[PDB]
Amino acid sequence: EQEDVLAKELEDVNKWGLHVFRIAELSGNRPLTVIMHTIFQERDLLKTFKIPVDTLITYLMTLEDHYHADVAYHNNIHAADVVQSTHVLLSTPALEAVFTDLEILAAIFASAIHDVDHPGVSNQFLINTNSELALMYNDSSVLENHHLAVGFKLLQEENCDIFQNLTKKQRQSLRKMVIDIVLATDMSKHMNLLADLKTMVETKKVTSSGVLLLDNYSDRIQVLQNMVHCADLSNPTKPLQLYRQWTDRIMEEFFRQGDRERERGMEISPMCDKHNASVEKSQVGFIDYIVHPLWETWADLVHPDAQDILDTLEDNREWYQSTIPQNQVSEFISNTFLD
Ligand SMILES: CCc1nc(Nc2ccc(CCO)cc2)nc(-c2cccc(Cl)c2)n1
Ligand SMILES: [Mg+2]
Ligand SMILES: [Zn+2]
Repeated sequence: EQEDVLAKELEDVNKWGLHVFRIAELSGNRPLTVIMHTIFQERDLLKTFKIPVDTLITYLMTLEDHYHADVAYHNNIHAADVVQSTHVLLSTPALEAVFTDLEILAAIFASAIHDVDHPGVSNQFLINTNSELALMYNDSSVLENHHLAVGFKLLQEENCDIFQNLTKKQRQSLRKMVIDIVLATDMSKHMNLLADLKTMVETKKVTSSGVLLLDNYSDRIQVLQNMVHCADLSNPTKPLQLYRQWTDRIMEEFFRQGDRERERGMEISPMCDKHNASVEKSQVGFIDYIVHPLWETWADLVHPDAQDILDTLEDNREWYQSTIPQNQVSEFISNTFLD
């Protein structure tokens, strides 16, 4: 019954707008595991890299287990979303056959793990509260280093090493790439990642069919980084009914952080006070200063494969703008997305 219903939903796996919460419900809360399984099958990754399927599922389950259920936004469902969004972006026509199987695997694996073991509070909070994680990582890309460490550490569990049949050289190459990718999801790197991307765009060379030419490692990894960062910041480009659910979830996570700051007598971080909240104005700010600039630039790079994403983005802005009842934003943007 429910498995017949789940398999129909998964037929939308190559579509922006997949009903990822439905899949979350239908899979017994195993969206990351079911979506990754599907994507590996779709892209023949098991055959290519000789990944026993039992080993895959075992790895996925443990990975998914290490996302925290009680965290409202940074959980397995968000990870599942990002995996799938990256999977779609990898098939964009301007990228047809640009990437090797290994590079593709790296991007999908990076996406699956990029937020694993997230505690639901920001780097800054971890630094300001003197947490063990901030002490371990010397205040630099604290969460993102930890995600990486956890994601690779889990490969060592019984029957979890999905990479056992890669060569030593494929393993090293893949590990560099994943690290470069997940470190680029540290939000404080955003302005620089975008600036560099704009620059690359200016000197970009395509084929007759509009397909991108990427000579070196440096250009390829940069594209993979921006790709996964776009997927990470893809919520406002989705159908509004999904976008709104995510908005409610992210704000619930922030407020919970704010509640922890309050209880402890700390200044309440921007965006994190439920009592001085402005949810709608904030999303508009978020689109104008971060998301739209980012997607506009990605839209140039793959022109014109993403026109529609921009269209949806613009509609979605209108919606939020229309529901604003008739410094925080700015301070949040200064603190989160700059170095
Ligand atoms: C609903 C989709 C959504 N995603 C995001 N991602 C996102 C942003 C920052 C962090 C770092 C702290 O952990 C993590 C995830 N950020 C917003 C947001 C909300 C209010 C104001 C602003 Cl400028 C943005 N909205
Ligand atoms: Mg993250
Ligand atoms: Zn994320």
